[PDB]
This record gives sequence, structure tokens and C-alpha cells, in this order.
Amino acid sequence: SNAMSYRNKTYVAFASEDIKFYRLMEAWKANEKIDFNFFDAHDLFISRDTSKPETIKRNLRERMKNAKQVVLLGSGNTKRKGSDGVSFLAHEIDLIVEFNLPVVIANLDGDRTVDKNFIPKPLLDSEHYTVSVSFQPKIIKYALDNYCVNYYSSSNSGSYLYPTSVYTKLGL
Ligand SMILES: [Br-]
Ligand SMILES: [Br-]
Ligand SMILES: [Br-]
Repeated sequence: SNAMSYRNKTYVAFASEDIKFYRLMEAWKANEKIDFNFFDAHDLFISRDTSKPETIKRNLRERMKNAKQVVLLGSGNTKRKGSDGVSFLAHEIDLIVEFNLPVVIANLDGDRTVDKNFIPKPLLDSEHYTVSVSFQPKIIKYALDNYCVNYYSSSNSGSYLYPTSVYTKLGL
């Protein structure tokens, strides 16, 4: 219950408006359409009515210290909330930048390119190396297995995509 699997390395961050897409991701795990585990902090968001903001902030920092990599669900709500300096997602994004974690942006409209209008401004301003992929299980896992593993050794900076051959070879 409080013990965490070593294989559960991936934190998923999203704007509260986009919870439907996260639930879809949770369906994929329960129905084994995905081949990776992940965790999140939506429980802390839910408990905001019974918790003071300073308590939520400390609990969130604590939660994110266990992440090795991030899947960021990308939409216009991601950019707005993630750039506004006050929202729950804005605090997540600040920690994600501070902890220098790799980020896979999964574009919720299926865009297989970089859409900077889905990426929060602090993450763009950090110039950290990121990759943007469609919101599809197999490309997300490919990014976790490749980009995220290579993040620290790479000399690249800023926003990348995966070329069409990667999607083709995955049967997408
Ligand atoms: Br776990
Ligand atoms: Br939010
Ligand atoms: Br496309």
C-alpha cells in the first residue's frame, strides 16, 4: 500500500481539466493495453479541500522526489495551467524543472510533432531536452525506453519529436 514498486518510475502530470485522459490511461493499465506502471499526485489534488496549500505543496514535493521520469499530458489546458504560477500543475512543473527530470509530452490530440502551445512556459524556458509524441501507449513506452534513458548523456536541448520510421516500426 505504502510500498512502491521499483518498476514504477514514471510520474504522470496533467491539468485538472484533462482528468478524463488520465483515467483513460489508468484503464489501459488495468486492461493491460500498456506495458509500464506509473504514478501521479491526483490524490493530493483531490484532498485540497481538507488540506492547506502549504501542506499540499510539501506533500507534492515529497511525492515527486520518487519520480525518475515524467509523462506530461499535452493540451491547451496544460500550457495555461502549467504556466500560470499558482495552479497545482504549475507547482508540479516547477518541481519537474528543479529536479531535472526527463519529460515525454504526450499530445492529447494525437499530434506526432512538437506543439509548443501544449508545453508549459517554465519547461520551455528551462531549455531542457524533451520529446513530444502522440497519446498512444506504444510510442509513450518507446520514449520511456529510449529518450528517457538517454536524457542525461545526450547533448541535445529543447523540444524534439520522433521521426515517422519510429511510428511505422511500432505498427502505428
Ligand atoms: Br507501485
Ligand atoms: Br491544474
Ligand atoms: Br501528425
